Amino acid sequence: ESRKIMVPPHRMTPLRNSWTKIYPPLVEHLKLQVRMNLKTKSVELRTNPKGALQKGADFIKAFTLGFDLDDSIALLRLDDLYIETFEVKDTGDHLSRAIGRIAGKDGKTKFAIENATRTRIVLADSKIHILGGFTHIRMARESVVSLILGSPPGKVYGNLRTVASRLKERY
RNA sequence: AGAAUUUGGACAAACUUGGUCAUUUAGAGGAACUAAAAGUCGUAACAAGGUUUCCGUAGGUGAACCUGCGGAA
Repeated sequence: ESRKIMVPPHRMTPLRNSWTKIYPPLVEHLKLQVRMNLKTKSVELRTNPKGALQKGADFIKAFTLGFDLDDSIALLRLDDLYIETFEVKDTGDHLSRAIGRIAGKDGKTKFAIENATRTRIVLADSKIHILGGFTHIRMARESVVSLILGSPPGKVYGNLRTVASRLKERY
């Protein structure tokens, strides 16, 4: 029993140079066997005779999606971690500057929402992936959807301050 | 044609006297009518929203990396 994760040709060279830190938790912590098909540009994970294949698939799928090495190791460990993918889909007007509104100047809005909601976000052209806990993904996604659908920067930043406080608060 | 000197010469700018004028007194009365300002400390208020990871190309190049431009997720 096996899984195949297709590595796109824009995350291929980081996979090869950081490959030597990717396969050791895949081959001794997880006890899988791992091959990298250079023909199909894919990663194959097979099970030996001696429920972790989905964990390894999510590990390399996070790296495939665009999350860094330590972020992917954080997904491989830390059972309470999830990752949500969505396109914008809500062109000059709407597509070419809603993503500029998520980013901001030097990505400071994305950095602010990452630190406020304790997720971390990779923003493609229009493909947003979010790695966090369940409630953390909920709040980061609500704020990202907010500032692609139109909200004032004061409103989204006040909501970010408030969500940081209430997510870290007991009671 | 045409110099002086000159027969008849009119026009005549500007200067002078004041105005028929407009304007100022030495400066001083009369004697109405209108106006008259007492309140620590108050700001920077003032404003837009292209990040990550590759790929090509031009330049700066230890051909590494950076920057600009063009694409991909």
